[PDB]
Amino acid sequence: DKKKGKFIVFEGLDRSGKSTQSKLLVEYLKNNNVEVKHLYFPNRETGIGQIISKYLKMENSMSNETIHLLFSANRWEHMNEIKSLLLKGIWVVCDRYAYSGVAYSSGALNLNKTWCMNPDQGLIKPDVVFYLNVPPNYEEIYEKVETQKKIYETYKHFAHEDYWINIDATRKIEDIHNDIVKEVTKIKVEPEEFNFLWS
Ligand SMILES: Cc1cn([C@@H]2C[C@H](O)[C@@H](CNC(=O)Nc3ccc([N+](=O)[O-])cc3)O2)c(=O)[nH]c1=O
Repeated sequence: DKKKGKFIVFEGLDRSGKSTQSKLLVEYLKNNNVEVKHLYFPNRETGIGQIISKYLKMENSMSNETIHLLFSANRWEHMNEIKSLLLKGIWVVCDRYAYSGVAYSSGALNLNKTWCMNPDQGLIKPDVVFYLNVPPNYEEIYEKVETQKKIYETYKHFAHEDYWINIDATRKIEDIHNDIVKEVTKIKVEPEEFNFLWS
């Protein structure tokens, strides 16, 4: 059966204003009587995300491949829920997804892009990705401007795709929000078949 709700993902560097923009969009949709669930990745839904939290805080040392696969497993454990919501007509707004998986691991950990993409192959594909673009310039494992710049580069792997909407996120919060709302209004309203990464 068809996907009735719409699925919006935010991407961007650590300091790009995703939680503010994703929150404002959720508010906006609820105010237009759209039913909507706000999700983010990584999260601590299960023991998998608890391990990810220790990694981010540098409490444990993990191999590149080990952590990369936990980040993907954290998404797969939400596919039943995301499929169910979208089937019912409930929208999903999600802060980070598989594109973070690929950009952070290939950029910061120098893992091969294709190897990074494989485990997320088959995830539900969003309707659109808003990339909050903030050039990095002058607590957590990847917080260090040179590492941010490496990840800024690997994020360009997706820059040419039809679903990828670049948003200049150096602008005023209100103007970024208005730009995002303008784009969301363009989304097709009718139900559609589910698509999957990396189609
Ligand atoms: C979903 C996903 C995310 N990531 C990285 C590591 C971490 O989970 C995230 C980057 N960290 C942040 O964006 N940190 C952050 C800290 C403070 C704020 N803030 O609002 O002040 C916002 C973001 O993105 C990653 O490496 N692989 C993944 O699959």
